[PDB]
Amino acid sequence: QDLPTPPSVPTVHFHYFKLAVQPQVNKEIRNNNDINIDRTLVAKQSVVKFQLKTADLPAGRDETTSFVLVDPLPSGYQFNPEATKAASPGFDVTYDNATNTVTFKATAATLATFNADLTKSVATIYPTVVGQVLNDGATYKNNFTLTVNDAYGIKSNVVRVTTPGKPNDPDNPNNNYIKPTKVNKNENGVVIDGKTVLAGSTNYYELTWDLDQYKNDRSSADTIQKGFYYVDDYPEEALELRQDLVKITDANGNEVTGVSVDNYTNLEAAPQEIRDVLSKAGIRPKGAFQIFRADNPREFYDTYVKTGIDLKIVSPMVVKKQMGQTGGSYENQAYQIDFGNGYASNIVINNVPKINPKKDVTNYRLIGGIIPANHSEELFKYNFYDDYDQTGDHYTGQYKVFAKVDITLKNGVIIKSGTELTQYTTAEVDTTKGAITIKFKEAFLRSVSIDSAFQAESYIQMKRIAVGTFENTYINTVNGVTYSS
Amino acid sequence: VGTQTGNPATNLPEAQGSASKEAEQSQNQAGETNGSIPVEVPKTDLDQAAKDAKSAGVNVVQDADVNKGTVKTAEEAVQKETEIKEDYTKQAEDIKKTTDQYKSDVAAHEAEVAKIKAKNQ
Ligand SMILES: [Ca+2]
Ligand SMILES: [Ca+2]
Ligand SMILES: [Mg+2]
Ligand SMILES: [Mg+2]
Repeated sequence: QDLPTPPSVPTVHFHYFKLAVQPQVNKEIRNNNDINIDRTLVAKQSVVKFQLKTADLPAGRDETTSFVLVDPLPSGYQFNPEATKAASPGFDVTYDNATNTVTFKATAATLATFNADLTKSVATIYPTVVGQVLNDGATYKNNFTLTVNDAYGIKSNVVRVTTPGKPNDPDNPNNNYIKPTKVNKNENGVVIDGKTVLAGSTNYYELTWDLDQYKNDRSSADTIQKGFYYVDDYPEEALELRQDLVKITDANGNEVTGVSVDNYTNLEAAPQEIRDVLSKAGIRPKGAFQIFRADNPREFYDTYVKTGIDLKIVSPMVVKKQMGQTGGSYENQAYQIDFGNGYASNIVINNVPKINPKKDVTNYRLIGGIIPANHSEELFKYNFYDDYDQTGDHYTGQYKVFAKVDITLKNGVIIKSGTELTQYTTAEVDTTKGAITIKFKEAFLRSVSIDSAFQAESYIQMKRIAVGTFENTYINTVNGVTYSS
Repeated sequence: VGTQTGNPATNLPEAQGSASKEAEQSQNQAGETNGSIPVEVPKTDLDQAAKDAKSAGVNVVQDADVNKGTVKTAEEAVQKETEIKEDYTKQAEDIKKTTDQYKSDVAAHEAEVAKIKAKNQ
């Protein structure tokens, strides 16, 4: 008998698997209160924080031998090494000034944490770049590179934030330029920039606090606490304040509260807080100035700033009588100071005419002062006052008054130079005192165009009733101011 | 004043400068990756089963490593690692089944051979 055949030798197969992991990263951008500000808006000088985060390292990994984060930072973002180090325990921090790049390397300690249990996934830790944004109208973008064991590398998402002062901002549709405005207006609201302004007239300066670009701002509380001020550096050599007439309204036409007003003879007279604010804003007023202050920065911010609601300040200022004696120009300029950041308004210039009445003999001829063309305010008073000896000279009761320039009325009527104007005047005579006042009727003076020059002269008929010398004094009053001689 | 940005700033008036070449390149490459972190699942049970198979006279062939590829999260990796462990466990059981069946067939064969030999004796 033959033997059975042995069982066939069988074959088996086996194989191993390969597997690998690419942990994700995420760069976050936050304000100084750790509020997410990606694609929003924060004030110039805001602390901006960059958190360079990494997803969990996987179970079954090899030991991690290096864990490195490299962050090329944005231009205008000022790196803070000490705050960054303080915010980034577990990392060694280094910085390249040439390329504005910060590098974080996990310390041996941090790696030991990552390496403690290779059989389970482990959460990473993250560094935080701390710095400040230094420019108006700027967009600060940022991402970073993670490299693990010099064998795995990945670049993060790009985060950003923008500062106010940039038009066509796709993240912030209300963003535009920060441009405080100053305009000079008369009592009827006509713009009088560049015009002649008579001594005793009021400049109803109008100041715009330009807040619209700040709408939906996401600045931190420390930044907001730097407050909100408005400065009018007024020409104190020419003007006196009528601070009692100040009015502050918002862009919806509502009265503003919580804004106080003060004025100071100079910086040195001002409190320390104001000197500090002005210093930090780079503003040095010349001599005297007026300052408007948000009493409660938080409330002001919530009410007008984050809402983008402009304010309008009316600050009336009167031309001193002395300016009518000297003549001269004066300039006004304002500043808004938001979150400690100053911005200068345009400058507004006006000039004051030197009014020069003259006395002549032909009849005393009292030549009135000239109101130049292109002046800013209605004429309401134009008087001739003559104090005569009466010893002396005897008033007959006859006087006449004439136009000395072509006078244009509000309806385009012209009174030609030389035209008698006596009918538009009255006269008060004190023969015992030896004084006479010739007054133009107010309604007539107010009918004169503010574009028009104005001038008149009086002839006062005198019979001499004595011998010797009789000093004669003639004073011309124009609106609120007297002018001698 | 105001010539740098259009905002008449009286402090910190400078415009933001050009981005560094480093930031531009890094941002243009957002999301890009190089390499990966390899992860391992222990093979010792599978190796022991193949060794035992060889020792029993079974023919053993190792096939090429199967590349499961790359995953983006630790949680996916843990899932795939579990699949691998389960695959190793099944591979090992199959090998072990074959080896036991071989050992039994061989035992049975020799027993028969002993009967036949005793007859021919
Ligand atoms: Ca604006
Ligand atoms: Ca001043
Ligand atoms: Mg500024
Ligand atoms: Mg002015």
